[PDB]
Amino acid sequence: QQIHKIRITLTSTKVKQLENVSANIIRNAAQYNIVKKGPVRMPTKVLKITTRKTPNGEGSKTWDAYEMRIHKRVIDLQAPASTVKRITQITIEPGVDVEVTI
Amino acid sequence: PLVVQEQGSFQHILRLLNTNIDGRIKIMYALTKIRGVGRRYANLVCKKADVELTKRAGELTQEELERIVTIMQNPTNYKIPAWFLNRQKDQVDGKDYHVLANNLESKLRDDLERLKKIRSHRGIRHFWGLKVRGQHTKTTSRGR
Amino acid sequence: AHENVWFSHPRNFGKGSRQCRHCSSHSGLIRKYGLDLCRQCFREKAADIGFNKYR
Amino acid sequence: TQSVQTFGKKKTATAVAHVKAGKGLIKINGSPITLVQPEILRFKVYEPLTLVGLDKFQGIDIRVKVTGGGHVSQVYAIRQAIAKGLVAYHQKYVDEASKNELKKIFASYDKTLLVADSRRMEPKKFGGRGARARFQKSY
Amino acid sequence: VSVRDVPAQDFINAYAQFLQRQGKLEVPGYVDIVKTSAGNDLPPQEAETWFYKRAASIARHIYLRKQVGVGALNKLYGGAKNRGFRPHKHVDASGSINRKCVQALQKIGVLEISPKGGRRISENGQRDLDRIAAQTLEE
Amino acid sequence: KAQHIVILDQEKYDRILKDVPTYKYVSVSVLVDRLKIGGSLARVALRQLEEDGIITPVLKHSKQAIYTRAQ
Amino acid sequence: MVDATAPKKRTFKQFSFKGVDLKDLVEMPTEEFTKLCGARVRRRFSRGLDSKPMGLIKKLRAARAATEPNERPAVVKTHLRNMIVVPEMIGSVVGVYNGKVFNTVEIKPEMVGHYLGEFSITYTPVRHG
RNA sequence: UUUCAAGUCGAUGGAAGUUUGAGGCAAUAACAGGUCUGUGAUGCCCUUAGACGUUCUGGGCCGCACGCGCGCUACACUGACGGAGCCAGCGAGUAUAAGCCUUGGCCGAGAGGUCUGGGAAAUCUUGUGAAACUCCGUCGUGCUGGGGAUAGAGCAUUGUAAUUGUUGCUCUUCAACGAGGAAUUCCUAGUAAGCGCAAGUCAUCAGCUUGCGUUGAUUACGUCCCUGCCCUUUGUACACACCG
Ligand SMILES: [Mg+2]
Ligand SMILES: [Mg+2]
Ligand SMILES: [Mg+2]
Ligand SMILES: [Mg+2]
Ligand SMILES: [Mg+2]
Ligand SMILES: [Mg+2]
Ligand SMILES: [Mg+2]
Ligand SMILES: [Mg+2]
Ligand SMILES: [Mg+2]
Ligand SMILES: [Mg+2]
Ligand SMILES: [Zn+2]
Repeated sequence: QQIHKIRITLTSTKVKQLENVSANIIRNAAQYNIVKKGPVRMPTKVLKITTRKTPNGEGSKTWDAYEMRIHKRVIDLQAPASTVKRITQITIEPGVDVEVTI
Repeated sequence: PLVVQEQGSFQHILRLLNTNIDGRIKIMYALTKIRGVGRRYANLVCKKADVELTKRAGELTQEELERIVTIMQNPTNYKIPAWFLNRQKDQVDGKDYHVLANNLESKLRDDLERLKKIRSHRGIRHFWGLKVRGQHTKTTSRGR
Repeated sequence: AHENVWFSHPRNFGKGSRQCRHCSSHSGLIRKYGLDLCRQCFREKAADIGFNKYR
Repeated sequence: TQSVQTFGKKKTATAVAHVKAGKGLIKINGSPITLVQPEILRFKVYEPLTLVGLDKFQGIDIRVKVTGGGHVSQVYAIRQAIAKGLVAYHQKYVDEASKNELKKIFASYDKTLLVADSRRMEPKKFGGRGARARFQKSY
Repeated sequence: VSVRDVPAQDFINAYAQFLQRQGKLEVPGYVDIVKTSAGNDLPPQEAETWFYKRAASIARHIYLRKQVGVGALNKLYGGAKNRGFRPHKHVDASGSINRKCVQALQKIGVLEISPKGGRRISENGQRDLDRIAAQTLEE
Repeated sequence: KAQHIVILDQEKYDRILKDVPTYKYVSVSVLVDRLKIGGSLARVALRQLEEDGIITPVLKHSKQAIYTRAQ
Repeated sequence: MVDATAPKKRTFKQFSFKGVDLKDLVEMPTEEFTKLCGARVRRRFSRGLDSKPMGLIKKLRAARAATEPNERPAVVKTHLRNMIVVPEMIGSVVGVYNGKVFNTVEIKPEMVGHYLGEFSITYTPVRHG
């Protein structure tokens, strides 16, 4: 449980906090002499829901088109597991959730 | 594989199973005039009888004509699949059959009274001449 | 006796097998992404859930 | 060695052309261009060849990989990748005087040899089966 | 010379002739009865040779790819079904015909069951197909 | 009213070899139009006449066969 | 057409269902009988018979045992009109709900293999004018 | 060209020169427009134990002398089949469940079955090897191999349950229709038209919608002649505003 190629997967709805955490981790992986791979921009997923405007069934056939973009980024680090987890607490953000896989 | 000629051997009108067949139609599609014989069925009896499909009806000799009517009357004896047959798992004797020109409407009729005699729902609507398989009749089938 | 008859008919894989989260309706349900919400309840909660109109 | 890699595009079809120094190998997805299946359009990919003269391809070999789009849309993507690859090779490994000469003949014949068509499919709008078409109205 | 250097349409007509003249391919007994797809309405018009030509297409199609399954072969040769009044739809081909061809072809050679699914082309499969390409283009 | 002939007798056969050469342009429809033979019979006649050298193939296609006289 | 044969013989006609005559038909277990009828019937018995069809057969059997001067075996009424007629229940009379009334049907031998509710139409026929 | 102004029309360059294409949002008031059949949103009236509450069983919403609207197949050869060639994009996907997408192998003419494995997903289904399309053949102007209703018999899937055939497959049966009166709809560029594919509904069922891509045009780029709306002037005994 020393050095470890560790993958961190980042998913969120908003890109500013995703890129701030991504850049902050990359920045912290720079002053610490840790070789890094990323961030990798995964193809964004557009969750689309198209309903009818009318609560009843009358009028011109008009539709709403709601959207929910999901952006996913993975960053590869070469560091021991204790080091990577404390970086996550440094760059904790309410919007972005974090999962760590070895 | 070339144009060939013949004289006096062509037969303009054939009579098979008491049905008149035009002799200048290709054999695979000429036999479809016989009721109970579709395009799919005519393709196989010609191939089981070693009658190449490139021949018109009148081109055939008597030996081939009897060989075809023999196969149609005895399909299972010539490796014709059961699922390929017209009337399989027959109602009365339970064997696989293929009814033909002067027999199809007889057993189709016998099926109708067999439906009407038991007074099934399907048999009643057949008597009225309406659709029996649940089709809507509100807005379709208004001719006479 | 009665307990074996009351509410005995199966209520799975049907439209009555599910209901709206909000109004417990059976018609116009949305099952995409496991929403399980009526189309009318979705509109009044879409902004809260995170669905916005862009195009 | 002297290798340049380019791409041409149509609606969705994209053909990636690799132009290396060699004997003049010109293949479509690993197959010679003499056997494109849109036979009626075989001269669309022959146009970038016969316009300049086959002598220009002696020193270069071209291998393209075309994916996406449709049968016709792939042909226009391929012919663009070939035309752009020849120009990009001259600009990098030959004098620019020759590159401007080649670019002149292609453009004077058909703009789509070098310039990608910007047309994309219009989105469909509700109330009709197409982008502009609408459901038949009744009174 | 390779398979990719010869037109596909007249290569299959040449490989079909060899497989029939070679005679070693085992032909199932229902080839004169069955239709290729549930979407088809009639059996093949080339009763004596259709199985050979289809096996030639399957062998040639597998040559250019990696671990294609038998389910994918049904989709490839399937077409639009003629639903009477309902709109047309794509329907897969018959499973037995495709599975029998590759199985018949496996003890005659050219293919074998590949790792991670599908059916690869055999060590000898490249050797004899590339041969057929050469005896295709001498005319 | 068509009633095109589908069986080739001898009177029409030598009439064909005497008339087809004296045509500016022969095709599947030309044989049907003027010789009163059927379309299928027209297709086999063209494929043999080319092998016998009387007819030169201008263009080859499944749906259209463009032929001309060879003299 | 080779010829035209028309012989036929009087083999002492008795009702037969798919090669099995009435004498043997009646004394078949329903497990054996279902093996020679249509696909829909064969699927239904493999899917498992719930208690309702099995309970009705027992009552239909008892109703026949009620009378032994050989007259009609009295009626058992039921809502389960998805019942498949079996040779065991030939001659019994059942009242099958059509939503409002108990339509009375007599199980003829030729009715076998059909749905029990198929002989009690659920709608009164339309009559214009 | 123009009041030399706002602008407009041509070229050149340009990826893009129609607001670059398309949408989302969208003013001041208003309609007795539609919904209390989306709401544990509601006021009032009715009912409230033989319920108009709720539940079980079965049927109906599909019922058929008829008129009308939104559509799908077609009336053939610029085509049907039979083989062969073989290219997209938008998306979705599960656990002790109550069962998701399902490749690959093995059975089956098919529909489909079975055994394993991958995927909570740019990883696997999936390059969704889609259909039109292209090539080579059969057909040959024929209600014909166009067209596939109607019906008989049989084989599977889902579901407690398929009868009033859920749907799929096999054989047979093969009807009107031979391009459609008066009228009337949509549409200006990757547009119209075809052509399929995905998502929604969904245990099963898409001739329906919402989108997506493949092939891909003719003809204006003008006017107020018809039709609708807006503005100005005008008349008014209307202002609950001509439904006066
Ligand atoms: Mg009755
Ligand atoms: Mg499959
Ligand atoms: Mg095909
Ligand atoms: Mg007689
Ligand atoms: Mg505009
Ligand atoms: Mg009920
Ligand atoms: Mg509408
Ligand atoms: Mg075709
Ligand atoms: Mg299931
Ligand atoms: Mg006006
Ligand atoms: Zn709701």
